[PDB]
Amino acid sequence: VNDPAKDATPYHVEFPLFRSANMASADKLSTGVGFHSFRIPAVVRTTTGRILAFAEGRRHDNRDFGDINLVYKRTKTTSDNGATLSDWESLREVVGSGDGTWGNPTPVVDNGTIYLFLSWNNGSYSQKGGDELPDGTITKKIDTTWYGRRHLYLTTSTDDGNTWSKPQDLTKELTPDGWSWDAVGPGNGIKLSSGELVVPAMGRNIVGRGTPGQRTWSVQRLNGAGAEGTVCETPDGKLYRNDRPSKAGYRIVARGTLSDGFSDFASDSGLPDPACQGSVLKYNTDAPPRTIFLNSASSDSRRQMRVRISYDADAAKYDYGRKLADAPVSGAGYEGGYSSMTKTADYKIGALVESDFFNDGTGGGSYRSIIWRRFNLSWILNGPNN
Ligand SMILES: O=C(O)[C@@]1(O)C[C@H](O)[C@@H](O)[C@H]([C@H](O)[C@H](O)CO)O1
Repeated sequence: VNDPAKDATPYHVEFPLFRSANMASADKLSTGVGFHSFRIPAVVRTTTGRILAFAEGRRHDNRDFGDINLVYKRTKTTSDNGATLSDWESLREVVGSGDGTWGNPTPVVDNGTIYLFLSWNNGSYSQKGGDELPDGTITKKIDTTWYGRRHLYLTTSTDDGNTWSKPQDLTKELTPDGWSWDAVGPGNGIKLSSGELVVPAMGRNIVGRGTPGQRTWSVQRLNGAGAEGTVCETPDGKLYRNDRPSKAGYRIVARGTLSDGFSDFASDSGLPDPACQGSVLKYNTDAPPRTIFLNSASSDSRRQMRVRISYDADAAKYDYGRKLADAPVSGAGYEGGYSSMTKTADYKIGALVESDFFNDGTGGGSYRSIIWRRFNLSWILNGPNN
């Protein structure tokens, strides 16, 4: 495929944006509250061009449960595109009430309004149960009760991310009755060419019909979908789910529409995955249309981050793409894990990528940071193995 973007000089910048407690400029809230680790990134460019970057602020250690607040940064202006560290505001909080887990940021932009879907659980519960919290208490396993299940929340901003509504619990509307575990995203939702909002979630899409300023939400159930899904519209106008598999190996993919539903999910042997979240992005709709995909391109490691382009109408096949390790960051740990992508207003891919200092190996004390990257399509296309 002829691609004019290759003619641009390759461009890339990369730096830590969410700095764990061990780092020189560790990110803290204005209250003084700091965080051991930041995980689970989500990023969107708003219709103003401002960029909003979200994460889980994991207060005491790197684990998925306990006291976790939903934190964020915005770019200082609507036209800086997050190009340098000095272009980013200080850390802020969307929600951090109680001692429970607020997480799984999954934003979608609708004119303007930013809708941020979130998962929540009580601070005494964890996915497996039996985990020891910092105060000594042993968690109960997430269950099907109102009190012990994973909830689904929506918080909305109508001032370019400056302020956020009190999160609304939409579990009874948008999560099947009798579920225990749940997840939304994490990463992002999308707005279709036809106007609907589609937010990927465990076993389902959350679908916003209506119009901007008057959205109505419902569930499209997807048998065989992952817990952590991604969605985009492909050049043929259909929907594409590319989800984390339940076991390490390969991404699982399904295609469909809002009106007629989805195919079954199948392993995509072109996209190895170690059972980790990934991210997908519709980059552009005219010649040549491109879908971007980002994950760890390995069946056993999260440290093989690879960004790729598909030109196919159904995103069937991707190029080799480029290893993010070709432009490594120093002093922010070993990069790899969950990721999120947006298209900036200056026509770059903006990506957030997890990084792990590994100071406590695989244990809970290992500090986690999140790296911000900008690169043009040329950078991907001019990679050594592409
Ligand atoms: O680093 C991970 O893999 C993680 O643990 C991080 C997330 O906070 C957690 O919600 C998610 C979940 O455990 C799996 O999707 C299995 O349902 O995975």
